[PDB]
Amino acid sequence: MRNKIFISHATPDDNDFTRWLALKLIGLGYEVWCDILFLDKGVDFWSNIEKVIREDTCKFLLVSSSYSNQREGVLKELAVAAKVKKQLKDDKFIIPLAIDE
Amino acid sequence: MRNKIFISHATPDDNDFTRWLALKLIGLGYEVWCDILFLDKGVDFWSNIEK
Amino acid sequence: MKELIYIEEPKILFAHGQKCTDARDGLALFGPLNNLYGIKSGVIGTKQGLKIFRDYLDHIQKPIYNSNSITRPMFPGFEAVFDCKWESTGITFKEVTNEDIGKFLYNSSTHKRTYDLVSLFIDKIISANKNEDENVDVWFVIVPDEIYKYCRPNSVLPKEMVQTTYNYDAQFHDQFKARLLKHTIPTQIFRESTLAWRDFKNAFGLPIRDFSKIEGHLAWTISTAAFYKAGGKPWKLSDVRNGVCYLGLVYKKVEKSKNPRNACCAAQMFLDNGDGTVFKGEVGPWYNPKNGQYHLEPKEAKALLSQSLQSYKEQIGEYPKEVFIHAKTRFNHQEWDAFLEVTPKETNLVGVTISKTKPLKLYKTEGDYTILRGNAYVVNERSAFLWTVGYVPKIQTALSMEVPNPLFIEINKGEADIKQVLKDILSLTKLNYNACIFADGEPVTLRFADKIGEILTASTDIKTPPLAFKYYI
Amino acid sequence: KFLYNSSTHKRTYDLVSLFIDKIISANKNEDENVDVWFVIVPDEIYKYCRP
Amino acid sequence: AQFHDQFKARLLKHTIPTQIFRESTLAWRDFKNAFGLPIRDFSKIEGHLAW
Amino acid sequence: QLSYDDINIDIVRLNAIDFKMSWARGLKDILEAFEKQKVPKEVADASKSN
Amino acid sequence: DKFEKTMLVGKQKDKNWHFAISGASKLYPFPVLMISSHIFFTADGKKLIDSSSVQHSSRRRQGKNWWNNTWRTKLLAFIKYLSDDDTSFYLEMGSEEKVFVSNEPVKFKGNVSYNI
DNA sequence: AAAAAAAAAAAAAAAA
RNA sequence: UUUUUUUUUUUUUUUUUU
Ligand SMILES: Nc1ncnc2c1ncn2[C@@H]1O[C@H](COP(=O)(O)OP(=O)(O)OC[C@H]2O[C@H](O)[C@H](O)[C@@H]2O)[C@@H](O)[C@H]1O
Ligand SMILES: Nc1ncnc2c1ncn2[C@@H]1O[C@H](COP(=O)(O)OP(=O)(O)OC[C@H]2O[C@H](O)[C@H](O)[C@@H]2O)[C@@H](O)[C@H]1O
Repeated sequence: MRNKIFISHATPDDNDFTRWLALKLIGLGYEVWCDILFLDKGVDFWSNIEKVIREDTCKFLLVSSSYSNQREGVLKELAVAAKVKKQLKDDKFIIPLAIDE
Repeated sequence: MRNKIFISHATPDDNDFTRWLALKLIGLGYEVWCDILFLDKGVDFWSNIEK
Repeated sequence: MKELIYIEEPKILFAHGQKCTDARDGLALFGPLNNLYGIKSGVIGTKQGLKIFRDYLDHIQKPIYNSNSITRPMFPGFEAVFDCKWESTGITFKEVTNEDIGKFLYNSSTHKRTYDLVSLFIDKIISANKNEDENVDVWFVIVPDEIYKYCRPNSVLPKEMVQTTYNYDAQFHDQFKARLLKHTIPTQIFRESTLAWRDFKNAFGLPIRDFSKIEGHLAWTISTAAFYKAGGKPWKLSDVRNGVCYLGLVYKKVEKSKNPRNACCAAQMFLDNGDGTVFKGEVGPWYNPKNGQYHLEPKEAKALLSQSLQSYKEQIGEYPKEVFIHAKTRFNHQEWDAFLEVTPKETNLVGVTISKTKPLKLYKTEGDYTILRGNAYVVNERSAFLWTVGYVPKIQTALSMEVPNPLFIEINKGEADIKQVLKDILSLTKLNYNACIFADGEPVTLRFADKIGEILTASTDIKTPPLAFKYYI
Repeated sequence: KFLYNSSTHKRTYDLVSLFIDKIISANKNEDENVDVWFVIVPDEIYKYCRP
Repeated sequence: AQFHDQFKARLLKHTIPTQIFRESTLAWRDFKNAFGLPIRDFSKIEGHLAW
Repeated sequence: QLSYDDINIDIVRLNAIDFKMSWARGLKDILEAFEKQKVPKEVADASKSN
Repeated sequence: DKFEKTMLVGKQKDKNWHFAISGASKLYPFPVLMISSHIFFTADGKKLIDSSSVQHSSRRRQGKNWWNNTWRTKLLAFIKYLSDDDTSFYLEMGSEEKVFVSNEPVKFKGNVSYNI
């Protein structure tokens, strides 16, 4: 079943907010997946991202900032999220988050 | 100067289409590199592909 | 120990002056010789069968694969191989109802049932050709399977299905292509079996004509014939010398008129000013009385050869320098005397006999395969054996099934060098436009002439028939 | 050879025959298909092959 | 005696389209009269001929 | 059978040339795209392919 | 039902299939005896099937998979069974005169080959 | 009314 | 008749001799 919340984000900059949010949500009993805290090292990271988004990601969260708007990786995983949204018939699958004033 | 066109594919599954496209592109005048094109294989080519 | 020599495997030219021994591989990669912008296709047949034709045309549109690509090359799709547009849009459709086709089929007499069944298509197609604005380059006739069960000689309709002209043959195909000759329209017969057979099943459940592995070859045979009937050049022969025409004479039996009358037919093969080969028919059918003569009386033989030299002199300017007449039956000297007189002095006249009846079966000592195709055993400067049926490595299997029978090639008349004769027969075994195979059993002149003879002996009222094979194959 | 004749009916029949024979031969004894047959005709024939 | 009429009448058995053109209706600019202007001048109306 | 929803992550942003129904049409698209992007080219010679 | 090391008499279901030869000599190229191989069928191993269509169907269903390597050996085994000595046999044409034919067929030679 | 050596017409299936 | 090939039935002619 799908019981994971994926937090896409710009890794070079937004690690702090994403780590805080992931810790808060894990404390709140919600299973959470993110590259900084739950990605398995020494593994095919793109393949794992595809597997988790397509298969187990029940909800998608995007951290949108001045960096994340033009980052390539967030764009790719965002497109995969859109595709799995079309597959699942869930308009509330994705909730972008506005961070930058 | 980069002038080769790489054709990645599944060699034991997509061999035929790659053959067709590569043999037509070469005739058209476009340089094409593929693993099926070269005959015989060695320990080197794994690196060669990358370079 | 007797020496047998191998003659080189012939090559056939493709687009841009390129050569390729195989036809399927050459077409699948290099395309046809000429550009034919589009094929406007007409379909005549029942509405139920039209669904199958449209489905199979779409099936051909997408490239298809054979189980073993080495044995038979894959089909990259009509639009890719032939670079010509052939779509399911633009098909001019004529419908025949099941009731109308069933009124005629369930008849006691085979001759009249076949005559009226074929007229049912001929009248409609004539009306389409002469009354409708749209142009139809080639006309496909999709025919049901019950008809094929009961539209052929000695095919007896079951007594439970009997519900209810003799100047015509009981064969659907022969009569059908026979009666349309005056209209100059290209036609192609398709059986509803030959199409997407998977619907049709036997008692075991397997399709009767199960070609689950061999879709690619069937598609290759359909597409090349369709392109040729439209007026395009699939491939051409490149080793033909200058000043050579061939002619192939074949004798067929005619049953309508009393005395079999053994009508004879001919086909031509020669070079033309430039490089474009000319492969047409030379049909002046010369009726030959007596039951089993198979030899021409001097007058008609002279007419045949004069016509043949004409359609060369008006097409190149000067007379042929070397002619290779081929036939299944040996020539008597009476024909040769007539032939010699008509010919001018400069031409060298050669009459070559080709036969299969000789029972030679060369086995090899070890190995589960047959003799290589292209070998030649020269008995003497006048006679030799050439295995035009046998193993070739490109198609990965022998064209024949068991250990094949070679062809007895003998220069019955004229002199001829044996090597050049055995070099051109193997070359001629390539240009089969009715079927797209690597090579055929024996040269195309004797088989296209055989086809035109079997078709021209189906209608009595044939007068000055067309000389183009597009109306015949 | 045909046009410079005394009889207009005979010259017209000869001119029609000359074209129709070649057109029929092309239709019945040639491989290449022709959708439309354009007949380019000079002006002397136009002026001297009419009633 | 009408070349066009007899021509189109005799080709009917073969069911083959055709179009008769005069050389004047074609690129008339070659055809010049005594004055020096083309007899069938279509300089201003060539588009309609094309249509 | 390969729906565009199941494509790998590294292609979904890229435009996919369609060869599914007509190989020749896709090949013409490829030739036009290569001409537009000015891919280095040699004079066409099918004899090299042979 | 097996001469030398290759079989000649066998079964498929209820039909016994049997190897047979048809021989005739030709003297035009050389004085030689051509032999053609055939397969016939019996219902009980002794009485042949009288229906031509049935026999044709059966022999084709066989000839599906036996290629050269098993036609040649059966033909040679039948010939060797017909042999009178190790190198030849004789047709009995007279009380004192006999026609000696070789039990080993004529060999030819080719300069070309290939591999599987 | 036979001999063998030469003919073509049609059917039936198999696999290409 | 998408084709190809291999068979099996017939039948048929020609050459010779009574
Ligand atoms: N072997 C490696 N190769 C590439 N990058 C690596 C590697 N090891 C660590 N990294 C780090 O991987 C990072 C590549 O990120 P980027 O493409 O630059 O910018 P984004 O904002 O679009 O990345 C966002 C997503 O891509 C990420 O992979 C995550 O999956 C994100 O979800 C670099 O910091 C590298 O230091
Ligand atoms: N790798 C690819 N990924 C997605 N679409 C592709 C791809 N390659 C080709 N296409 C085609 O790009 C075409 C559309 O991409 P666009 O022109 O930019 O956006 P629109 O607003 O005009 O069309 C809305 C459709 O896009 C949605 O996917 C839905 O399918 C919509 O129907 C697709 O039909 C694909 O066939």
